[PDB]
Amino acid sequence: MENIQKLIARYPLVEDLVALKETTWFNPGATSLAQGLPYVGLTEQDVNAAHDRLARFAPYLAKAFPQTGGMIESDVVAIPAMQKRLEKEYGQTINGEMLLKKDSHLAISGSIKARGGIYEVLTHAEKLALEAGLLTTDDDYSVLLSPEFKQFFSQYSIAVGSTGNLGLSIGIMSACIGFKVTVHMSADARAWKKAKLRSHGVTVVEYEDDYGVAVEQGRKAAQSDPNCFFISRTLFLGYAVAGQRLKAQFAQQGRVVDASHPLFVYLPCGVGGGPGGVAFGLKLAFGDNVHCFFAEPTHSPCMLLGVYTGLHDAISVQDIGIDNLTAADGLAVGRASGFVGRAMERLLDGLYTLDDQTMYDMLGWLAQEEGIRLEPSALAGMAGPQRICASVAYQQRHGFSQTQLGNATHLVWATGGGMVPEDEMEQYLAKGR
Repeated sequence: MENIQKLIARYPLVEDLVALKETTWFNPGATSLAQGLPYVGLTEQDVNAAHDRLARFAPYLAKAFPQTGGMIESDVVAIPAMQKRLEKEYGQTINGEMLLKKDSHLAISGSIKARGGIYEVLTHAEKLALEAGLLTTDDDYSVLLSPEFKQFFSQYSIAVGSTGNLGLSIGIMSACIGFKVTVHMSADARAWKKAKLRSHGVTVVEYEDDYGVAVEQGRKAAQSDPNCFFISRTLFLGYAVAGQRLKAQFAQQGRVVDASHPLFVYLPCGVGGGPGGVAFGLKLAFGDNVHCFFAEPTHSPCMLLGVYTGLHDAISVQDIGIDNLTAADGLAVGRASGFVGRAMERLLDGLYTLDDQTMYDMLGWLAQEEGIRLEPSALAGMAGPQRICASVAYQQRHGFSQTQLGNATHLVWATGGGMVPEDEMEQYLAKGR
């Protein structure tokens, strides 16, 4: 009911959220890694294992995916021309050097969801192989291409309930390993994603009606098959691998991260999984010199909402009357992961929102300034550098000096749009100049 005004009376910011008004929140409860670590319940070793699993799979991935040293990775690129365009358009200096992480151009799905999805399928494939007696961790994993492996994996099934890039990632990886795969999808999903899945031997089942009881009925249907696996800490750990990989990319480049060369990362957020896991890996890798922020659409501030109020999964955005409708489809998630909120709160410097116009304008501007063409969701991070540079409160609370700031790296994490078909790109570009 109108008891939304009670929440506002206790948490004033909740009122800007309702007004769909662009908001920035700096977390007073951000902490050092040492102080923050306990609440995640994953170590550096859990993360080191994930890398080692992926290394072991490298000779496999390289042969199975010609593009993919067998690593599914993305470029990080400097974007100085985009950087001046933002200063000219919005009038706030961006100190330091703005960069773009192009997870939008990752193999298989052209999405951050590749990281988590692929790691999840690969962990499960490896597990079944090990237990069957077909493989040890000392083997060259190119063996999983053999006729006997293919026949072995085809006796097992993977079922997933996603309509997004995650389903695309798991579908293709699962098919390539050689599982029977069924992605359960809503009729709402874009035609090219169902086509790519099917072009790769995946079974796509669509639901006009009650995508939710279809999905959860599939889960129960799959529970009475012991050979069906139905799709998280594994996903989380999959994203978390991005941390050391980006550190390995800066060392190559000669890019320093220090108390005097701080790094800021701006991460688009839907339910929390992707950006949570990426934040965690970054924290292990760089420590208290990486300052992480989540970005959400004004029409979908689920995590900001949950972290600001301290409620987490207690509250949806629909509860306070926000309609959860946005051009950033893959961030249009009305309730945040409780897990990530609690696990990651202390490790997030703040969270902010932007609206659909800001995403479209910046999308057009990026293309015009750097030739890089992305989707709206992927622009979420782009607004962050100026939120940070503008706030002297935040700067002073974290002890940032003007010269630390001038040696800053601002890293915008692009999350999708590499595999957007031409006619959809024209749609995005036709809303901002």
